[PDB]
Formats: sequence, structure tokens, C-alpha cells
Amino acid sequence: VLEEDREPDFIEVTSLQEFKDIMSMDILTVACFWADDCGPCKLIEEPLKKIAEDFPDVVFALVDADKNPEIIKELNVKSLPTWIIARSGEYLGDVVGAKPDLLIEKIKNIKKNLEH
Repeated sequence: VLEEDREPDFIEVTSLQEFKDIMSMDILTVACFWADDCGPCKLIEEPLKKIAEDFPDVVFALVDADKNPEIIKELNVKSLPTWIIARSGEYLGDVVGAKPDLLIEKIKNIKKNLEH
């Protein structure tokens, strides 16, 4: 089969339907948009696994832009990598570019505002 194709901590999204289903959940979800022909994507590969370790309460989903252009178009994603953050169907922020430290900050910031 060739299983656990990406890291076990990442869920892989294959349809706009699956995407909307996951961002609907009562859980902080960080979707990372990536692609093969993408240089900045590669170099954030490791730090993103470290972030998924640092935030076990957050779901990290991967979207291959090659294979999901209708999600790319639905969410107006024009650059890679792009992280979109959401919880219970509400979009709570985003980070455009290979910017792991801003993702961290945005994640902590959104959490503090959820605990108000």
C-alpha cells in the first residue's frame, strides 16, 4: 500500500468536502498548503513537524495544491506555503510564506483569544 505517506501527525485532505468537514469541527485546525514544485515548502517541512509536536491540541492537515485546485480556488490561495487556521467552521487567521515563527505566534494568539 505504502502507508503513513506523510508524518502520522498530519492528516491529508483530498477534497474540498473533506476540508470543509474538518474545519467545521470544534477543534483548532491548521491546514498547510504545499506542493511538489515548491522550494519554500521543502524547507519548512521539519519545523512544521516540530510545531505539530508543540501543539498536540491542534489538528494539522496537509493539502496538496497540485491535487486540490478547487480548494486552492475556494480559499483564494495564491502562494505556497500557506497555513489557514480555523475552528468550528470559523476561519481565525492565516500565514503566507515559509514563516514558521509567525505560525507559532498566530497559533498562541488565537488560543489565548479562545480562552478569552
